[PDB]
Amino acid sequence: TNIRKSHPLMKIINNAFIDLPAPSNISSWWNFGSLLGICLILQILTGLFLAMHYTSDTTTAFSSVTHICRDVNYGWVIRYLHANGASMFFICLFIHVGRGLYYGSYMFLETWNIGVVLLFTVMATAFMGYVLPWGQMSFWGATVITNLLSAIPYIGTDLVEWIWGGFSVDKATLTRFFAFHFILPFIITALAAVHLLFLHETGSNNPTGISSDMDKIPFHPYYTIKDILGALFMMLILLILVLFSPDLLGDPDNYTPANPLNTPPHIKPEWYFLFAYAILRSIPNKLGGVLALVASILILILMPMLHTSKQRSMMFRPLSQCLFWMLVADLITLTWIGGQPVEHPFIIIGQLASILYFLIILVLMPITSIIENNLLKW
Amino acid sequence: NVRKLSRADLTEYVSQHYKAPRMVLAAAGGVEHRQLLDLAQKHFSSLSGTYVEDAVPAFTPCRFTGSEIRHRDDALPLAHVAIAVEGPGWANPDNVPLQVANAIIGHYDSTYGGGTHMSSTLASVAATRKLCQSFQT
Amino acid sequence: GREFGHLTRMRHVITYSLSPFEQRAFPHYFTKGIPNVLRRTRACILRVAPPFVVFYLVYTWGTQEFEKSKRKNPAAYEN
Amino acid sequence: AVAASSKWLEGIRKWYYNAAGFNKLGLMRDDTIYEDDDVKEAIRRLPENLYNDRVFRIKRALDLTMRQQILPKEQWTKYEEDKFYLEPYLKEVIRERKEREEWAKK
Ligand code: HEM
Ligand code: HEM
Repeated sequence: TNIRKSHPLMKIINNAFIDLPAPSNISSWWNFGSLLGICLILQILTGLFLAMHYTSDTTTAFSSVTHICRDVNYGWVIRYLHANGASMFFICLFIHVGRGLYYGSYMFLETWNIGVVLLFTVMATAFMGYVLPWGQMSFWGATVITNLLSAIPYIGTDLVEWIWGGFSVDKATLTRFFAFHFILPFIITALAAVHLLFLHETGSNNPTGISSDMDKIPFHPYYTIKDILGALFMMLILLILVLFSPDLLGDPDNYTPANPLNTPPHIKPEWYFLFAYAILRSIPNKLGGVLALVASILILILMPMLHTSKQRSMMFRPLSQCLFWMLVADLITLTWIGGQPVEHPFIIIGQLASILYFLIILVLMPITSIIENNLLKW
Repeated sequence: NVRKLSRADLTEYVSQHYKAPRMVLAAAGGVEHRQLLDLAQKHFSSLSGTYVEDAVPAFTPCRFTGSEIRHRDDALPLAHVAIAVEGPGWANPDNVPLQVANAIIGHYDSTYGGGTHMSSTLASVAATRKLCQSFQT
Repeated sequence: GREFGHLTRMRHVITYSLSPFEQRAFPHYFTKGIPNVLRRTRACILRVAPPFVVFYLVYTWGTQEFEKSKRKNPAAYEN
Repeated sequence: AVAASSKWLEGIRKWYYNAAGFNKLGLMRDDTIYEDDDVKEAIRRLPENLYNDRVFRIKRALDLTMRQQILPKEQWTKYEEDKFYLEPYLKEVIRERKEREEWAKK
C-alpha cells in the first residue's frame, strides 16, 4: 500500500516536513531561520579540521595557525571560512529576533523561552574561543573580562583562579578554554532540536495576525523550493566577502605573537559585542556594572506579559510603528559609540542610549498601546 | 433566459432546424418495407427540400483545457469527484481498444455479492478497507 | 492530530483555476513592477526614514567637533 | 471632559481610521481582534448567517496580500456603516468569569 504512511521512519518525516498545513502569505522574513541551520552544519564541519592541527601549547599555539595558513593544501581557504562564517551566523540572529517583536511572535511562551537560553550559549562560545588564537587581543581581553567576575564580594577570589590554573594565562588555561569550545557546541544542537517540538501543535503564523485554518496549503512543493532558492543565494555573498576582501571584518592585531611585554593601545573586540560592552564601561561601580550587563538578555523574558493591545502585529497599528524604528537606531548609535576612545561627548551620548534602550520598552511601549486602544474602541 | 424567450424566437427555431435531410424515419418489429415507404410518401412529401436561408454552420474542432472547479458546502454527508482527459471522436478507429482497456478497471458498489475478492485490483482493495460507496468509468 | 481532514468549517464558497502548462509566466512584468513600488514606497518612506534621520546629525556633530579639538588644539593652547 | 472642543476630537477619530489600513483590504473592525480564550467562546455563539460572512471576508482579504494589490477605491468599507456585531456577545463571557472568581475568593 502507501509506504509513505506505514513505515516507522517515514511517518516522522512526512508529518514533519513534507505534509504539514502551512499558511499562504508568509513573508520572506519567515525565510531566515532555515539559513541559520545551514550555518550550524558548516561551523561544526569546518571547525574540526582546525582542532586536528592546533596545539594547546602556550608557547606553541600562535605558530600553529601561522603554519596552517601557509603549510597545507587549501588551509588558507578553510581558516577564513571559519573566521567569516560566524560574522554572519551573528547577522542572522538579529533579524530572526527583531521580527518576533513585529509579528507578535512571543505569545508562544514555550517557543520563546527555549530561545533566550540558546542566545546566551551561542554568544558565549565565540568569546570563549576567540581568545585561543593566542594573540595580544586574545590575552588582553581575557584578562579584562576575567577581572570583572572577580569583583563579587565573596564569590570573586576563588572562581577566578580555577579557570586560570594558577595566577595568569599559562599551559593550565589555554587547555581548558580549548576544553570549552568542543562541548558548548554539541550541547547547543540538542536545544535546537527541542525548539521545534513546541512548534508542531500550534502551526506557523502569518503577517496579518489572524488565525487562518481556512486556507492552509502544503509545505512540499512550495516551501521546499522557495527555501532552496534563497539558500543558494547566501553562498553568493558569503563567498564574495571571503574570496575578494577577507581582511575587511577583522583587526590587524592578532598577528604579533602573544607577549606580556607589550600591551595593545586601542583594545576593542569585534563589532558584534561592542553593544553589550558599551553599557558596561558606561557606568562606574564595578559590582553594579556587571549586573547591568546581564539585565539585557533577561530584559527579554519580561516582555510577553507587558503586552497591552487588543490586536496582533504592527501592520494595523500605525502609531506604534514609530517606536520600533527608534529602537534599532538606538542600537546603531550604541554600536558606533563603543569601538572608539573616550572623549567629551562620547560619555554623555552613549549614556542616553543606555537610559533609552530601557525607557522605550519598559515605560513607553506598554503606555502608548492604550492611547490607540481608546481610538478603535478595542 | 427561460423567462423572456417568446413566440417569435420559437417559431423561427422550428422553421430553421426542423427540416430534411436532417431527419430519419425509423421503424422496427413486424413492419413491411414497401408499405412503410408507400405510407411515407403520402404524409411526408409535402415538405421543403431546398435549404431555407442557406444557414450552413461550419464545424469548429473542440478546444480542451486543463482547469479545476471546487465547491465547498460543508454540511452534506458525502463527497463527489470526477476526473477526465481528452479522447477520440465518433468515427475514429481507436475506440475499440479503449473499450477493451476501460473494461479492465471495472466498477463496484457496496451492495455487490462477492466483493473482496473479485478480479479488479481496485475493487478488491476498496471492498476490504472500506473506502468507497461506489465508482465507475 | 491536526492534519488536512479536521479544521475550520466553511460553506457556500467556490474557486476556479487553470494549469501551468496552458499559461505564460510573465504577464507584463516590466509594465506592472514599477507602479507598485511607486505607490508603496511613498507610504513607508516616511515611516522608516525620520527615526533614522536623527543619527546623521549627532554623528556628524560629534565627529567634526572632536576633529576640531584634536587637529586644532594649538588654537586654544595659548602662549 | 470637554464638549465643544470634542468636535475637534471626533476629527482625529476619522484620521486614525484612515491611517490603519484594515478598511483598504475590505475588512470591518471586529475582524482584527486577537483570539485568546475569552474570544474563542463568544465566536461559537454567533448565528449562522453572521458566522459565514466573517469567513468569506477573511479568506478574500488574506489572498490579496500574497498577491500584493489592494481593492478598488469605491470598494473600501465606508467609515460610518461599519458594524460592531460582536461587542454584545463578548461583554457577557467576561462578565460571567469575574463571577466564578469572587465566588472562589470570598
Ligand atoms: C557555534 C559553533 C562555533 C562557533 C560560533 C565558533 C567560533 C569560533 C571562532 C570565532 C573562532 C576564532 C578563529 C579565529 O579567529 O581564527 C574559533 C576557533 C576555533 N574553534 Fe570554533 N566555533 C564553534 C564551534 C567549534 C567546534 C564545534 C569546534 C570543535 C569541535 C571548534 C574548534 C575550534 C578551534 C580548534 C579553534 C582554533 C583554530 C583557529 O583559531 O584557527 N569550534 N571558533
Ligand atoms: C541557534 C539559534 C536558533 C535557531 C537555530 C533557531 C531556529 C528557528 C527555526 C528553524 C524556527 C522555525 C522556522 C521559522 O519560523 O522560520 C524558529 C522560530 C522561532 N524562533 Fe528560533 N532559532 C534560534 C534562536 C532563537 C532566539 C535567540 C530566539 C529569541 C527569542 C528565537 C525565537 C523564535 C521564535 C519566536 C520563533 C517563532 C517563529 C514564528 O513566528 O513562527 N529563536 N527558530
